[PDB]
Amino acid sequence: GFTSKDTYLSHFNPRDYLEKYYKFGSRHSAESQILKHLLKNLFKIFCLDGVKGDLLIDIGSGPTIYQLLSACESFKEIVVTDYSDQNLQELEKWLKKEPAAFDWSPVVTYVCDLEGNRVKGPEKEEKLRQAVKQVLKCDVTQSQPLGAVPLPPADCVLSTLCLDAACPDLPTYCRALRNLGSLLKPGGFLVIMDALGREAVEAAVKEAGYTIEWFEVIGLFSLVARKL
Amino acid sequence: GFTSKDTYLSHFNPRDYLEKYYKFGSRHSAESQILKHLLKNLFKIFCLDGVKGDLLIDIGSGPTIYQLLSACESFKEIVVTDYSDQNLQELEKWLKKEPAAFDWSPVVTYVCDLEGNRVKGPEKEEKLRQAVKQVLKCDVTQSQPLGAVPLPPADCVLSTLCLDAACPDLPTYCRALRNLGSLLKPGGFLVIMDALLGREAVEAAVKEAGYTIEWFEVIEGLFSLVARKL
Amino acid sequence: GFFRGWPC
Amino acid sequence: GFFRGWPC
Amino acid sequence: GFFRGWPC
Repeated sequence: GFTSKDTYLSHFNPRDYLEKYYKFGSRHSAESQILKHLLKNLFKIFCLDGVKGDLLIDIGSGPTIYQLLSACESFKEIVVTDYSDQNLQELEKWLKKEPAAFDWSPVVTYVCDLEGNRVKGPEKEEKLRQAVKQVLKCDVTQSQPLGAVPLPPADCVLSTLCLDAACPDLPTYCRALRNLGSLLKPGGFLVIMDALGREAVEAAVKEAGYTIEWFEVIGLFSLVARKL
Repeated sequence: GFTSKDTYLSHFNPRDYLEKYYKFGSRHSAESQILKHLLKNLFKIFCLDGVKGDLLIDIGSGPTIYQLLSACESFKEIVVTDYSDQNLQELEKWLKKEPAAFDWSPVVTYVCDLEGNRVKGPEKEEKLRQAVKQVLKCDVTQSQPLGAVPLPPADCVLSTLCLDAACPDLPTYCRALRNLGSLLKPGGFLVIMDALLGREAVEAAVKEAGYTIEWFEVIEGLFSLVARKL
Repeated sequence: GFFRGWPC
Repeated sequence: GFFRGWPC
Repeated sequence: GFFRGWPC
């Protein structure tokens, strides 16, 4: 079903080391730029376009909170989810503000900048932590991706860079999109940001039971759709 | 008697992902300050303090070449070594200007500017590439650490951040240094840059291993030293 | 499993 | 370059 | 194995 060979059962290798400590200049500019663009986009989508409401569920959060920073200004509660328990544990270190946690400061600062500096870093981290109520295992191959955990239907489901992490074939992707629908209220928003064939993604989202409102290249794409 | 559990047998973990892709900073970050200083000291040593010769051996090169950039100014031949073949593959791949090689151009260029900004990156990379003729296994646990390869005796042994990567005990470190002595002419230089085994132990170990310290500087701390084999 | 996401 | 990142 | 250096 999936083509990516990069998992937490891979062994660390010399290129991983090099990329942690010696990756500078053009390769790393590109990453900062790609990430700045996503952040702007989520700012657009959540703070400017009025994608808002009571409950947002992030599907495939990874060990990452950058994708929630603007969302927490528009959603009273956020639920973070991922299949991998190791990812969940990394997120938890940060939510419970443990000192072994990863330092998100310069990403937090950059989002406060995008929001007209209404707020300083720590206040922002506090708003996010207060907004995240649950950290849950999710399995999108199942009709109920959250298992025996019952949530009211969400106003929005967000999913970031999952196609790029796993390289699923199309049907696998289409069926996961459908299974996610089960978490979403009718008319609720689906917001996807991922790596890009444009029409293949489009057809998968339609077939999964959604109407596309907006699609944009920023090949990194961004897409807002609505649950039928 | 090693303490470090960071190896190529370790699994990639989520924190590894974070560090590769979601770390950002400025030239004033701690991490960047350390690398700034390493590069400054290697420049000072091989370009300003007189450490030069025909042949230098880098012991524990990992997959890395930044530690040789100033060194190729002062040495005709460089030999790069590491225990792990996987590190060796990164080095070979760069030395052969293969397109899968890591891109060091930003560090190369920085080093050019530090040296009395003259040279542009491509010439520096060429000179280093001309300088290295051999990429080899090393095991400093053995009295003949390059094994059966015959090498003329060398004018300098270099080793950077091997304590930091392995966390050996004092006796293991000692033995390693004494075995490196075998590769070096009488009076040849040993150059070490590493992290803190504290100051007195590092000195004691270098003395006992059979070397006289001429320079030792400290800045959790990053040290740098130059010594000669007796 | 993947760095983010399915079983892997 | 020697840092991340205005790039070096 | 170590990132640079001994058997690990």
